[PDB]
Amino acid sequence: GFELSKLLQKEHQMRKNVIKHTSARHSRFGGLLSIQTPDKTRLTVSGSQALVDEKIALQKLDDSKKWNKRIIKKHQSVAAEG
Amino acid sequence: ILSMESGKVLRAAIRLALDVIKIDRLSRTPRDNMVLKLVLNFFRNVIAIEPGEFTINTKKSMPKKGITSIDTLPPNVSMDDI
Amino acid sequence: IGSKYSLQFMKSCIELTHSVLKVLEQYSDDKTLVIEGKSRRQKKFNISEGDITKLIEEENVDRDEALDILTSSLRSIEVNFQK
Amino acid sequence: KFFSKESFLADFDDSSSNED
Amino acid sequence: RKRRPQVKLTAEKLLSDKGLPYVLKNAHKRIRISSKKNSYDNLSNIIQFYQLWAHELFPKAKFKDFMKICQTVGKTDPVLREYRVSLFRDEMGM
DNA sequence: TTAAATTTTGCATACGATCGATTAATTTTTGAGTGTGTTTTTTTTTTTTTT
DNA sequence: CACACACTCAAAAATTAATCGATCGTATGCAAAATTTAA
Repeated sequence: GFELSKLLQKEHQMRKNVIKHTSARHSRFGGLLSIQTPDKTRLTVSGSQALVDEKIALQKLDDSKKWNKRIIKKHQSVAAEG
Repeated sequence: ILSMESGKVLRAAIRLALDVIKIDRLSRTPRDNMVLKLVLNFFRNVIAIEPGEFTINTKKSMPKKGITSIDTLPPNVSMDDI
Repeated sequence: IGSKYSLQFMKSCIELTHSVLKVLEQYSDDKTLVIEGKSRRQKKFNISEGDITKLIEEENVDRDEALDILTSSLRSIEVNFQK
Repeated sequence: KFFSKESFLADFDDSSSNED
Repeated sequence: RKRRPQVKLTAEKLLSDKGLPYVLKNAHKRIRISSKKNSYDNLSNIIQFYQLWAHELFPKAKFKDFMKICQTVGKTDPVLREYRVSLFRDEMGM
């Protein structure tokens, strides 16, 4: 129970850091933000937590892309041997 | 093997080993030492049995459902028994 | 060559290199780094049996294994920990 | 810490007798 | 039927006005490393300008993937290598 | 005082270490082509049975 | 009846590991000679 209480404290701190990023309102509560670089441009992100801080908005703009690079895998050839 | 009245076959195997062991070192035939090797090999089989690996065929493309499970267990056998 | 393989190989690379540097940093000031090395070109030496017999008197050895010692002393080198 | 084989036979027979 | 080649990070792309000349023009103006700020804010300020430069240059790839393809192009393209030695030679000439 | 032995030092040179240029497998994507599911039920009225 | 929705798939090409090739660092052989010692 001692180690269990410490694991729940660690889980509570990680859950608090997760729900910092979580929007306070619901999902359909639509918030659109236009960020500009000092080179004048308009980039639109959709979120409520990303409205206030720049880093969550830039993490959204990084995460909104659907193209992923190839990561080659060794395919775990150790299991082929007995 | 491990669950049948808490493994009396292990006591049977060590009794078959001490049938060999009670004989003197000079009077032991190599067949008796091979019986000792049989008992030690039986214990290494009892310890060494582990759950298998889940092998898939990668010639066809992976569908949208993907891998649903990698469980390789018999019905009455759980991970606690192994 | 570690980066291509799995995580456990790479963790063993971490622990092995840490152990290597920890056991070799103990000899940074003590300088005792005599090491049998592989010689590449000619290391042949014309032996002297007077030298052989005075080594026999020195370290109480037979001359066949003293010839072995005389050969093995020629491949001995020293390594630098900064290197 | 040497382990005797005759002690293992004696312990085997004794734990056959009563098992504690 | 060859319809289109999918775009990758190329030698003409780094040598544009929006690219590494943009870095030489504005990186010293934009990047500020201060001891009063903690290391998270300093590292995020390092990442932020390069992330906006990546999203202006090659928006198709994610930012870690962008750094990986920059590593591949820096190992591969020779025009980028002679530009990189030209920057160093021009600054040691002065 | 002068000539020979010796060990040191400068220099050329060949061989390995290491990064780089090229290139062949490969395997994921690449949307292209193709097979297939689809409107939609709706109270309203009649007749009968029990209440 | 055609219009989207989902399933399946020969080829294209980025990626990446493999394979020499050029260049640089280094150890060793060789020529000369400065120093020391002997007659």
